[PDB]
Amino acid sequence: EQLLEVVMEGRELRKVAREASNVINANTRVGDVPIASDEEFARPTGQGAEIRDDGETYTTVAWNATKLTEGSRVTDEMRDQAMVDLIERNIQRVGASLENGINRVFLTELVDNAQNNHDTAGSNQGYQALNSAVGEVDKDDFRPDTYVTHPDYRTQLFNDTNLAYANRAGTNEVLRNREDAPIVGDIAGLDMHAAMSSATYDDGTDIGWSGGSETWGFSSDGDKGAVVYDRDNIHTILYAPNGQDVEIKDYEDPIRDITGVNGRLHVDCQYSQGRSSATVQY
Amino acid sequence: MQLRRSPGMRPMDRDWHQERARAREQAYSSDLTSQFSESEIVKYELDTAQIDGSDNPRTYIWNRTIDLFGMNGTDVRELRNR
Amino acid sequence: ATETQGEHTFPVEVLISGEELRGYTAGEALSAGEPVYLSGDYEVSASSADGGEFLGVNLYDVASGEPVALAGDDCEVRVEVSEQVTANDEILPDGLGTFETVATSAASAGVAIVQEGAASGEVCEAYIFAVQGTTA
Amino acid sequence: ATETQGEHTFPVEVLISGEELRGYTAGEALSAGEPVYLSGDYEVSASSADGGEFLGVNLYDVASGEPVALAGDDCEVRVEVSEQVTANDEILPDGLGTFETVATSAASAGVAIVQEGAASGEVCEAYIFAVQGTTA
Amino acid sequence: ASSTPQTNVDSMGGGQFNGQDLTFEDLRDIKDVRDSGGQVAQLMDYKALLNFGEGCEIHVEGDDETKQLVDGEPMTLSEWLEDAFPHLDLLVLDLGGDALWYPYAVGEIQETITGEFKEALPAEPWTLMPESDAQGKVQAWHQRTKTHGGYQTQTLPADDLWHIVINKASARDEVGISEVLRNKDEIQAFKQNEAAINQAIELHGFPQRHVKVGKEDGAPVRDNDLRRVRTIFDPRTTDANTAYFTGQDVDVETLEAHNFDYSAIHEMDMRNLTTALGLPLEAGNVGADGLGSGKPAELRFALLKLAIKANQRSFSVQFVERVMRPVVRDYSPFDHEADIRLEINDPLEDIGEVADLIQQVGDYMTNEQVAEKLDLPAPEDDEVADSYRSPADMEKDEAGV
Ligand SMILES: [K+]
Ligand SMILES: [K+]
Ligand SMILES: [Mg+2]
Ligand SMILES: [Mg+2]
Ligand SMILES: [Mg+2]
Ligand SMILES: [Mg+2]
Ligand SMILES: [Mg+2]
Ligand SMILES: [Mg+2]
Ligand SMILES: [Mg+2]
Ligand SMILES: [Mg+2]
Ligand SMILES: [Mg+2]
Repeated sequence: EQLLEVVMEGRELRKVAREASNVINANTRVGDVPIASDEEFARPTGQGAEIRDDGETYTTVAWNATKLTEGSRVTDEMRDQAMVDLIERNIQRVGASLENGINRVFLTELVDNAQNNHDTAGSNQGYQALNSAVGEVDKDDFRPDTYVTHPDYRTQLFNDTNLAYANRAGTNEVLRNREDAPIVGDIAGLDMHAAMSSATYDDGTDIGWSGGSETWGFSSDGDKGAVVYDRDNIHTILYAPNGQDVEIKDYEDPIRDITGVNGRLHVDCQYSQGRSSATVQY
Repeated sequence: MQLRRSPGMRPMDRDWHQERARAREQAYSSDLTSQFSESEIVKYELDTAQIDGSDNPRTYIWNRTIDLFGMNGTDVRELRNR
Repeated sequence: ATETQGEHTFPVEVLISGEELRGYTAGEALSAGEPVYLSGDYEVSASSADGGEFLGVNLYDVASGEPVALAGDDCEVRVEVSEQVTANDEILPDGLGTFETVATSAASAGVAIVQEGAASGEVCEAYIFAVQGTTA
Repeated sequence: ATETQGEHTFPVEVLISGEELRGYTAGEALSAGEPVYLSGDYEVSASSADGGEFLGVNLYDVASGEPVALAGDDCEVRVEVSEQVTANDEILPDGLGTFETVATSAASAGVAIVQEGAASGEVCEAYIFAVQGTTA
Repeated sequence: ASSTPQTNVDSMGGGQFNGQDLTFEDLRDIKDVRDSGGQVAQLMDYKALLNFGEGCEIHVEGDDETKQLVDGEPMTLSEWLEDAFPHLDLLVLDLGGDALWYPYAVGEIQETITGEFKEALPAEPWTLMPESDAQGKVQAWHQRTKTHGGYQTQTLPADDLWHIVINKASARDEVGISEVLRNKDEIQAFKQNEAAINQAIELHGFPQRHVKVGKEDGAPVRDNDLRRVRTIFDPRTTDANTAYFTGQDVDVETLEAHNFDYSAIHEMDMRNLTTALGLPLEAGNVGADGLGSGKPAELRFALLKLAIKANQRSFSVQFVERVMRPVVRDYSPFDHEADIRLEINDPLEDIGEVADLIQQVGDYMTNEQVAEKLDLPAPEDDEVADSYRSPADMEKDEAGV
């Protein structure tokens, strides 16, 4: 006789920020991105008149990367008697909790600080909403290339007959493979789809976090369910003292027969140009 | 921090499985108080084990007072009609 | 105290942070997260309803006479409150295995301060900063 | 708080000893050595006068909404006082970002004990030994 | 068939490390076993010395046909390689040692300032971990190194490092296994029993004096009173000449040395550990009944020599393929597709058995083959090298006839 030496996994959240934004590996926890002023129009003037100067001017987007941390501690008796490697399992949980943290920092900047909005007002929430939101960014003379999406928005979108009927979509891929269909990442001039999890956005209900301004969702009047944006104009800034990325320490308490694992990373997320982004609203 | 006895950790403990199996194999009834110590009931969460006597081998074993045919120790769940 | 995830109920990890762990003997059966006090020589039992009875919180379920790990003062703990509470509230053992506020109790001073508010019958996060004994 | 050596002024290191250092969100802009209390869920703001509002001292300058490290009630610290203090004086927050004695305050119990005396506006050395919350 | 692997390989991690099958902490744990010294470290050093301590030889098939002017002077590829790697006997022992302790040996190619080849330079294996693709091949190397009070970390491409794996989970395993971590429980069992024995020898290995004072059921003796007795009977001041005089109500009892078989515990630990590390028990300075002679001996030394041969073959191939061929290709006028072999010598040859063989069957071997078996330079004259009868026998005839 031997036990079922297995553990069933819990829910695992979608991790995309590191692909769905410009990642800066910063040399310092605090820093600046220089921004140039917008284009203008040359002045009409008379012959012999002085050329009036109206040169480039500059400003910065500052970053202040905040340390996200997660950890655990177990007695050595528990390590020795565990059904599976508790240190390996806690290392995985710590790594996952930091990556989830990055995705929360990213999505909360992305959703709160987009400078344009398409209010669907119920109604035409499928392809027409994505096209409309591209139109909102296009009116500010940027162009988007990516969209970030809530599960309820995805569900609405894949019910749209324009995508669900193979003749209207040009392929049956959405009907067959749903979000894994290549057209879902090649729609309305956008060349990337970044599927998010529902829990990712900062509601301020989770401990240690103070909420964003919006509601992430797509089921009730006023929810923001997708963001259409320029991937080059949203920055995720990662800082680490001892390398480039997430650092996990495995340690023993010096005196108490306790072992633990602790993870850290510093992260900030900032728009370069918030005008390059539009939310879609229910 | 989580100790070996802490409530969130019990399912990871090899002993928690082994002694719950031991308790199932050793009971005659679901009535824990008559069979197990308060220590055993708390440490191994025996309320939540499906203890009832149905997994004790001795529930099924012949234990006759006069045994002419040398037949004591036979287990009924090994008969051909089972 | 317990958290729900689908079908599943998970016990909460009682001790959030804290260097202050000590072992006593259970004077009675006790359960994880109960406030407790000295009831005999190194013997620990459930706190009654007002001041003068608090040494720490029990970290795991015990029968009577078993060794008990306490989280003492200097620890941050996830504890159930019998009352709605807010950050900066001082809290005190309730006599019911929960805590309640000092403001609700007959006492004038608490043992832990709420860092993260909770509804009645719900898990707050609090920092234990004092112990209380017999002063008469 | 600052120290002079020749022409030069240096920042004072707030923490002398102790390991009870804990993380909160700043509810407002805060400055090194400033006493703070819980203004919300894991959020701290500058302490008002006369007690009931102290969790620890802010260890480095922060803007509003930044994460902040805080020295708790096992730490030994260098802190600025609004009045003359002497060894064995109990002290607590002024409302002015400094500390004053329990003797001058309307409160009856302190949060730190002065280990080295200092004049008004100078830096004393003190050991933080309690926290104070809402008791009503 | 196909030009790309189509079975999957169980290795592409979920995290943002490439799964980190071992982490930098585990690599420091191997380094900590190695630097701790004592009996465990000496056994694993004997393992390195058996596998790689006997040195090496380079062969090329058709080496004579490679004759080419390298720098006005002619060389063969073997001559060029022997000049490219002057101290290969040390390098083979060093890399082979590391590749037994750690999952891999690893290093750089290095150049002179002029850009001619300098050396294959090993890198500290506990500082480096590989990152690998969905078909299991290493794509990048991630390096973490100590600095004052902390760490510096960097990433390097697989393009310009090289690596060698002796112990593998599968023939596809490009990452390998540490024999230390594979046997960490036996190492712990050994070390814990060592400490337990040491403490028991102090408490129980030596008799201790117990003076009992006062009459049984008579007057009680207090601590104050025992201090005066302690002054009289103090071992720190006693000698072989010392005699004692007492009333009837003083008793000098002895706690005997309480015998336990620490020798049997050590021998059991050493049996478990040597067998776990694949060494014969004899390597641990422990003997055994019915195992010292005859077929019982010959088997264990055969098993040892087979293990050594298997490790040597595994190392030789990877050193030629991942180190020598790139160096020939990139810094040499010779063909890198030449049939290079690196042999590593058998540590347990009896030259007397070789000499017996040469006497018995030399009449069927060329003088070159005899020189190879005898570990000598082949004869200068290719005719005498190629011939079967002895060079001394050809000399006496060529002179005498
Ligand atoms: K009451
Ligand atoms: K005042
Ligand atoms: Mg700046
Ligand atoms: Mg002019
Ligand atoms: Mg202008
Ligand atoms: Mg606009
Ligand atoms: Mg499919
Ligand atoms: Mg101290
Ligand atoms: Mg602490
Ligand atoms: Mg303390
Ligand atoms: Mg008497």
